[PDB]
Amino acid sequence: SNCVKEVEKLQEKREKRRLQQQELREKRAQDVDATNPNYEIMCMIRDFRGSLDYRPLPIDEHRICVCVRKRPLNKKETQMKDLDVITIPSKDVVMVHEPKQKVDLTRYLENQT
Amino acid sequence: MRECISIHVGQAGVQIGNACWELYCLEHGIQPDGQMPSDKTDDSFNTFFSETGAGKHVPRAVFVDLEPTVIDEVRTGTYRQLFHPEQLITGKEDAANNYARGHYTIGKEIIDLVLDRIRKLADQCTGLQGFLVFHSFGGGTGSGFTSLLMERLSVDYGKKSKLEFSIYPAPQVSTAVVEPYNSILTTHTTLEHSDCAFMVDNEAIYDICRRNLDIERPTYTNLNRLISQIVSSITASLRFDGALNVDLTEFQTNLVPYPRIHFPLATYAPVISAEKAYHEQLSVAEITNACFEPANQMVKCDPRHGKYMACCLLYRGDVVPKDVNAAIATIKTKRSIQFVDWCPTGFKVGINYQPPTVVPGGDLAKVQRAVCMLSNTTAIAEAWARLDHKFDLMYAKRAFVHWYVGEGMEEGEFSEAREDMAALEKDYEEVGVDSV
Amino acid sequence: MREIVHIQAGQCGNQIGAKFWEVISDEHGIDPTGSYHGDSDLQLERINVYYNEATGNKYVPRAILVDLEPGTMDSVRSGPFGQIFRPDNFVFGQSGAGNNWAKGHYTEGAELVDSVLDVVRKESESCDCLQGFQLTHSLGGGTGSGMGTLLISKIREEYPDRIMNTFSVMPSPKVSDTVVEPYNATLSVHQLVENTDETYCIDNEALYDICFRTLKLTTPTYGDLNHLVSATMSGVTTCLRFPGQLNADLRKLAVNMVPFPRLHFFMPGFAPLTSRGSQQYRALTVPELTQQMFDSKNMMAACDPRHGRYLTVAAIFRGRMSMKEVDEQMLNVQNKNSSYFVEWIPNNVKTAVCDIPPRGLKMSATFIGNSTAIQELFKRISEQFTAMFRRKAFLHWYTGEGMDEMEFTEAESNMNDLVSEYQQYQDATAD
Ligand SMILES: Nc1nc2c(ncn2[C@@H]2O[C@H](COP(=O)(O)OP(=O)(O)OP(=O)(O)O)[C@@H](O)[C@H]2O)c(=O)[nH]1
Ligand SMILES: Nc1nc2c(ncn2[C@@H]2O[C@H](COP(=O)(O)OP(=O)(O)O)[C@@H](O)[C@H]2O)c(=O)[nH]1
Ligand SMILES: [Mg+2]
Ligand SMILES: [Mg+2]
Repeated sequence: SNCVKEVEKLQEKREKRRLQQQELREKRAQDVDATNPNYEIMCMIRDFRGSLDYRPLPIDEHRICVCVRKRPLNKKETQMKDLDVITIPSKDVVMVHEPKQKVDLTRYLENQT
Repeated sequence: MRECISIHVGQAGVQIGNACWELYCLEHGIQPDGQMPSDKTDDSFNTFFSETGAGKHVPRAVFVDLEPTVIDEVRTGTYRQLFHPEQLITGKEDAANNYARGHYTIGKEIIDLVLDRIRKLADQCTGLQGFLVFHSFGGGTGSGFTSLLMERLSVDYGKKSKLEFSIYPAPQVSTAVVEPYNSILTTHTTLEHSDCAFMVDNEAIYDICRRNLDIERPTYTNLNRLISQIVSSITASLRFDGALNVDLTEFQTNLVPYPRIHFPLATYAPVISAEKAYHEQLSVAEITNACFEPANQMVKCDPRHGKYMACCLLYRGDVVPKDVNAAIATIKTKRSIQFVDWCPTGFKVGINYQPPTVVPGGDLAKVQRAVCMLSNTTAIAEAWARLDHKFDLMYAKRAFVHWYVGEGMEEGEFSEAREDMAALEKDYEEVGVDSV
Repeated sequence: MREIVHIQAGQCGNQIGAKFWEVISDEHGIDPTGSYHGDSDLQLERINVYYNEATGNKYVPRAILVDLEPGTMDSVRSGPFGQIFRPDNFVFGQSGAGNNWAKGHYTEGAELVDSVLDVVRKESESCDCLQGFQLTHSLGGGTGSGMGTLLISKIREEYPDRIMNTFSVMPSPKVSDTVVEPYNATLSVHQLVENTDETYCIDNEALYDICFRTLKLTTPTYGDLNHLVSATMSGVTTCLRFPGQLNADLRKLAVNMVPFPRLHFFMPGFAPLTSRGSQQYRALTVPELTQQMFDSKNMMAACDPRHGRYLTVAAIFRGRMSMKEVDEQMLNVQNKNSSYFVEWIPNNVKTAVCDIPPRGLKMSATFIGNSTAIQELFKRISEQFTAMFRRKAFLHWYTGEGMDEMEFTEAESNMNDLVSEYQQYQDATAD
């Protein structure tokens, strides 16, 4: 029925909360599609890909009709689970998701547009 | 044991390899026929050498050059008997200072026996640590076939270590104009594989043999002998075992703070003419002072305007731990030596007790105690920017690219390798930032 | 309650373990072959605690020697008492460790731990009533720390009705084999908090102090420190090794010395501070003993108790002396510095006396202390660590061995939390 402990209880309860905020990733970093060495990179792209694309296209005068085509992945790149790193949201924008890595191994995305 | 395996590629790597195993036989005491007086046909040197049947102690090295003129000297020289002949592998047409002929056209057809033979060496061992690769950053053979060879060694031997011994090209003895291209290429492809790359500025070796040995136009011989002595200092902590020396793999760990930052500037202590005689031996303090003068340095750079990330001192000869500690005290604060705010400013010292055996008639004045410092400093990035300039004029006009593309490679591989280089430079920058 | 199964792991852990077995084997009266030759029965009243009883009037250390280096066991066998160890209890690998925790706890170590467990189970089946397990290791290395913490986990999960006891040693910037000692130490502590019931914290830096300053040994070699470790360990285990109501077994001693689940980190104290092979021109008194063994100069952890309040203290006086003088002097030390003791634990300072003194010493004073000052150790590490963990330096040498970046933050956080816990219980009152 004392104090001091109370400030230690406030600790002990939070440490468990932190544990669940780790035991969440693990069994939730499983589930269905949840693998291949690019798993971090894939989860990155997925947390990208959607959740986006509010703005659309007002261009310029060229000397050449320059256009680009994206082909979809085939059986070879899928069996050995390669990743899709190109997206096009509007008939005017080619997006690349250049998977970079800082010096310190922190994976980040260079989003060339 | 805890075995190692040496590999020597290209003119430079093979000749410097011959100087290296020359010195190895001298220090450890073996005659060109491969016989040793003291051994019983499991010791500190049985990692670099294997025992045969008749006590014919034989190296654990594979030599390769695409044009057999440089290896034939091995089979004509004093050590023709020393080697198992099957590991002196040669080609026919030299890569002709062309990286792409190493990495693609010429090397493809020979790599498989190169690795069946390296295999034939690896099955001799009971617990192999890693491979020591000796090559030049310049010539086509040593750049191309080493880039590919490592790309293969990472497949067949993933768990094992891979230490580079690299030869930055000097304009004075440069045998090609396209040396920057080859260098940038083999660094780009070799980076993600190699664990620790000791770099040798040929310009620096030339300046050393200009000052301290007073040779006006030093031959490739002199340079190979000097570089060999330094390499013997580095490997000595692997080839001997006192209670005062630790594995080079023990403090390899402390030299490489980031996967891409694995280039330790080396520094070698007493370098004096055997001709210019009359000489007083230097104390531990004096050679430890010399380990910080850009003269006695290995790569052409300036660590005084750069930060440190580690420091190693491999002493060999007569050295008491207290002498080292005192010299380290005299050096610590008295100089403008700076560490990054994320690193303990500690030194680890490998005291090896065997003296430095120099060469018969080798213009290295023999000495009693020496030190070789491995400092992982950020000023080493200088040596990269000296490349990317000589590069970014030529590649600005795509001059000379047509050869490399004309032997298999695309263009975009150049813009990619170069972009990756600039990335590396900006990483040697990001090391320098602090916090608050 | 009876047998204690002992383990030693790593280069440091195996060295200091060897020296400890030398010490108590000499006290109880055991020779390098294993025969008993003593001249006292009190030596063999409780001899089974640390010794298997073998045929032929022999005595075998119920111990288990673990490493991943080859050569350490070689230094053991050809060592003095290397003949006595039951050779099946040697278990060691060939890879090494490289002062790498992750290597010790997940990879090269995990390919030997089941083979350790089978020898542990072979010694625990020939037991009658097993008390617990005593462990010694380094925290700055790779073998003892990583593979050690692994062993602690699997053994405390295989028999959770027994005691888990560790003698861990610290990273010292004044010794320093590497520069990832903070990482190794940090993770190993993260394990030791939830895993062990008792942890006797030997601080390598503190020992460098006691060698260079009190003993004036200007270039402290490793054996020099291992003498102080050996003496400390011989002293603290006196309660277990000789007839004594106080702290008869591991469970009792732990219940008397541990009032909170996490906080089980003990500052040991030895007196007098003795070099190797040195004369005692004027062996200490009783007041001098009691005065030194609580003084900061005699502490095994590099901490000041003049900064932290003891929660419990187990004092042990070795050598025949006046018991009344002992009780009086202890009362003195307690209520002269009562503003340095917690009062909400009454009679918390227990004291047991032994009669056979340590080797050579006429009288000694061995002190165990559950102090809230021990945080001065953690806060060193938790700073040493943070300085490097901020820009994630040297991480590839562990993540490259297959770990998770969050496993470090769980550790740093758990440690900062243990320190906040210690200060919290330090500011305690009688309201
Ligand atoms: N230190 C040293 N450097 C050398 C030596 N030989 C060549 N180099 C350097 O290597 C660069 C040229 O590459 P080489 O090694 O000669 O060519 P290679 O490896 O035989 O490849 P190919 O010539 O195509 O057969 C020059 O810039 C030299 O500075 C040597 O014996 N010692
Ligand atoms: N007291 C003592 N400490 C040591 C000794 N050897 C190493 N250490 C310390 O323990 C750490 C090295 O651990 P070590 O056992 O050598 O590595 P491991 O073989 O992977 O367990 C360093 O922080 C050293 O300061 C020793 O002989 N005695
Ligand atoms: Mg050639
Ligand atoms: Mg070890």
